[PDB]
Amino acid sequence: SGEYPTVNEIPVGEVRLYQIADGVWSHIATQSFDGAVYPSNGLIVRDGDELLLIDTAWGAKNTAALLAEIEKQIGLPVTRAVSTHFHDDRVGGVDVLRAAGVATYASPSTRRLAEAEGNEIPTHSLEGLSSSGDAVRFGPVELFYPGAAHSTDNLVVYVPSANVLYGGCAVHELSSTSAGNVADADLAEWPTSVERIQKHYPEAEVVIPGHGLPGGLDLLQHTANVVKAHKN
Ligand SMILES: C[C@@H](c1cccc2c(-c3ccc(CS(C)(=O)=O)c(F)c3)c(C(=O)O)[nH]c12)N1CC(CN2CC(C)(N)C2)OC1=O
Ligand SMILES: [Zn+2]
Ligand SMILES: [Zn+2]
Repeated sequence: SGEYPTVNEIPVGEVRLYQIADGVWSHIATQSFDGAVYPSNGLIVRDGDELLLIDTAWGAKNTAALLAEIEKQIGLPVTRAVSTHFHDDRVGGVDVLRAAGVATYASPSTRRLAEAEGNEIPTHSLEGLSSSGDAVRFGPVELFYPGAAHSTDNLVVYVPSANVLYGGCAVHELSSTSAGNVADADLAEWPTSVERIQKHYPEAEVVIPGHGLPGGLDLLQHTANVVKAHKN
């Protein structure tokens, strides 16, 4: 009823949307992994009379429910999707998207890692993002590669019209104690990549993590703090 949704407010197999700003929503879904339940976020950005989707809802059935919730709450067609790294919470559901007519995109690094690991593979390669600090425009957003952090391929997304910074899994929520799933992370490089984000987007008003509650710019410094602590 207005609060940011958690696993405890999202019915089973369900997706919820949350209005972040004019023409900007996050999507929230729940998934089980190795016997524990986790929330995860993605982004929806209005693109004229179409929508740009950032990240799947972590699974085929969750992503089908995401498309149904978008039709219910927004009613504009999702025409393109970007996955911000290769893990299942970002690409799981790309096959559903592709079969619904959505053009799916990711960096060549993400596509290679997804293919190697047996995850679903976005169709189109996003060039111009292979060097740390690189940025490219994609519809109503800017895509930014900050360097290795949560994964070597992780991208962040900025919505300039609303100063919304979607950090993906390279950014953690304020309540977080540890650095999440670090299986593919570069803990030594992560603080430097977060510094790049801070330097590039100092006017960000809302910061959205890959999992958990959005907040302000404080999420960036907090993420660096928890990552250095985990590393130590
Ligand atoms: C599918 C993904 C995955 C699954 C389950 C949980 C997470 C979490 C996570 C965990 C805890 C917290 C609370 S907290 C910050 O601690 O307070 C949290 F907010 C996020 C993250 C993340 O943090 O982004 N990602 C997760 N996976 C899988 C994976 C394993 N790897 C792939 C392989 C073969 N390549 C082996 O690595 C990954 O990221
Ligand atoms: Zn991940
Ligand atoms: Zn994640």
